[PDB]
Amino acid sequence: RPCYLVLSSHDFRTPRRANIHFITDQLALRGTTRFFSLRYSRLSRMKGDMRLPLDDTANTVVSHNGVDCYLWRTTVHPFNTRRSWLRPVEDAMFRWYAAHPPKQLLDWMRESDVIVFESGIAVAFIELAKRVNPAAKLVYRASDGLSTINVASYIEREFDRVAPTLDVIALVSPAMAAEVVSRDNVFHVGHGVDHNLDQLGDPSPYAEGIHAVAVGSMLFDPEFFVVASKAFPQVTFHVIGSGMGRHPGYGDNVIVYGEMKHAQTIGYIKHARFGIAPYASEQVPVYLADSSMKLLQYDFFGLPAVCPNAVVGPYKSRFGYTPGNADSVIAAITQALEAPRVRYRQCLNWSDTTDRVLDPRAYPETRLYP
Ligand SMILES: O=c1ccn([C@@H]2O[C@H](COP(=O)(O)OP(=O)(O)O)[C@@H](O)[C@H]2O)c(=O)[nH]1
Repeated sequence: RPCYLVLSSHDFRTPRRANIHFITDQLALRGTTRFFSLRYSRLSRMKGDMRLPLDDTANTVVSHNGVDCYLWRTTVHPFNTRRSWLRPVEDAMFRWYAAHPPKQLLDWMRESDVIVFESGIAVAFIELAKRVNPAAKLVYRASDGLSTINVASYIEREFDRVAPTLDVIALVSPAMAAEVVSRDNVFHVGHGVDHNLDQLGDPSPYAEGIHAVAVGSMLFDPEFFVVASKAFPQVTFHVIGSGMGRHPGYGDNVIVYGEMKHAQTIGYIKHARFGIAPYASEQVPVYLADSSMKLLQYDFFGLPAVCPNAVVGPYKSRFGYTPGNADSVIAAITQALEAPRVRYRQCLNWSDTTDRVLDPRAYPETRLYP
């Protein structure tokens, strides 16, 4: 119809939408779309899974925004124990998990024309997909490098083993290609933006003054704002969906917002003087410069950005600092305040991105290899 199946450790029903959600929306426009949510177990209650609100729907198909969703809940799920001595039990758990898919996965695999595997646990199901439906186009979407999200050795090995057999390896960033053991099926397809951004970004949420925006909780560093708010009393810092509340070190020029619907964030981005990607750590992959969603959204608007030096990457209008280093935070902001707004980055919309995720060979510029 084309029929799509997405395998991911996300669930489609989560309010926090990631890249795979935006792709899945596009898929849902193109045909019947299923989103099979992995790495969820009774153990998932021990540490604190964001999909727990969905638990009473586990192991059943739920429709959500035109997508058939299934949160697979096993008793235990396989994971990186991060103990090299536990690797043989890890491998056993992974093999077991992969050997016991629910019939619902098998049926959906069979019904699909296209199966999209997100980087991560979905790797464990690539071989299975090929056995169930060798006609399905198998599309790996590398939202992350495997080693960065620190998958179990099993997943890395399995990915290396099956990578050549994928129809598509769609890397968010060319920087991910070094750890992908395949070539001819490896493509660059960065994150999309909504087709709509410029419309969403009006009207302005801001009154007079200088407004800085940060959106998102990834590695959120409150210390950035502690320093920045003190150093720039004339700047209002709009801290949206940081995943935490009003840190006691924030000055009064910091406005802390709860989670905001993506569409509503856009005005705050479009009309800001500069944006901030306050990653607490520089222990981040080189690709984060490319794969950062907030930074892409700032870039869409040409919004000058302040971010750690490690995610400035190959980009203009990004002013790097060292986390924990007040002077560098201050120096970066001073620069971002004076930076012109220029749309340097070409940002395909989600539909055009999905086109390329699905059929990168039709868009030969996506090729990462001869
Ligand atoms: O309240 C919020 C916070 C997050 N975001 C969006 O969530 C995405 C991912 O944020 P995150 O910090 O997790 O990742 P990053 O942008 O740094 O990759 C970005 O598109 C933000 O626009 C949002 O729409 N509302």
